[PDB]
Amino acid sequence: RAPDSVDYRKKGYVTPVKNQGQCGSCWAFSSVGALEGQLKKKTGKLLNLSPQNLVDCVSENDGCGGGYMTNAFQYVQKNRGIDSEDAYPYVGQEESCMYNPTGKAAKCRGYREIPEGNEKALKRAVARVGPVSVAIDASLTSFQFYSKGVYYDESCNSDNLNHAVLAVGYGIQKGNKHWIIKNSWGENWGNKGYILMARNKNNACGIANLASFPKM
Ligand SMILES: CC(C)C[C@H](NC(=O)c1ccc(-c2csc(N3CCN(C)CC3)n2)c(F)c1)C(=O)N1C[C@@H](N)[C@H]2OC[C@H](O)[C@H]21
Ligand SMILES: NC(=O)CN(CC(=O)O)CC(=O)O
Repeated sequence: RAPDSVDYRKKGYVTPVKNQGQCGSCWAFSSVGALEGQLKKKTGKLLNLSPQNLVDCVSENDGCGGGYMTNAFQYVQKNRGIDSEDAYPYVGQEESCMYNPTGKAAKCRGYREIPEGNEKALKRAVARVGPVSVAIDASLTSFQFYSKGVYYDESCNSDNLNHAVLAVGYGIQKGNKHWIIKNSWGENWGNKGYILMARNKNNACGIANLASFPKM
């Protein structure tokens, strides 16, 4: 039976919360979080991978003007690697590609998409695989103003995805089922950079509409 709750933060699969700053790089933070999870599972090592590597080098994406996580995973597979943050640090602006194979810290052998809208399939992937990259509607002030408890707003638009984040678990709080979401807006946002978002409530904020994970 799939567990009632999963929390990758408790098992050492999740790096500290980052700040994307004034750059449309949410997709790169989402991507590296899912890669970091699979790298720890596979090799036993938790380390920061380079979102700047993805911003500068994923030519199917638009760098600081936005991207998709599936394009990030495809790049790491075709490039035969991604650098560590230490080798290729985040500066929050586009520059020409500085990928160096000597800084290589992970590889990718493809990716898988969660069937669109299917919150049970997303739950099974989080339980069996690890942290999963997800897209949400994060446009409401209620989301901006989150501090505690399970986030639900009937005005969230499941059809208008505009933010990429990382699902690092799920569970239930005082009878409210939730997703555990890592954001890239710094530790001073939300609950130390995290938000619990309503689970099995009409696919709230589109959480299962564009979910994916890398294969290693
Ligand atoms: C998973 C999704 C929802 C994430 C979303 N993704 C896109 O919005 C997106 C935008 C652009 C392209 C693209 C790829 S190639 C190209 N262009 C090439 C030629 N030039 C001429 C035009 C642009 N554009 C893309 F793939 C995707 C995103 O990153 N966003 C949404 C924005 N609100 C930003 O805020 C949060 C995040 O920091 C940014
Ligand atoms: N059945 C379990 O141990 C599930 N765990 C979480 C996990 O395994 O990620 C529950 C908890 O830590 O409260």
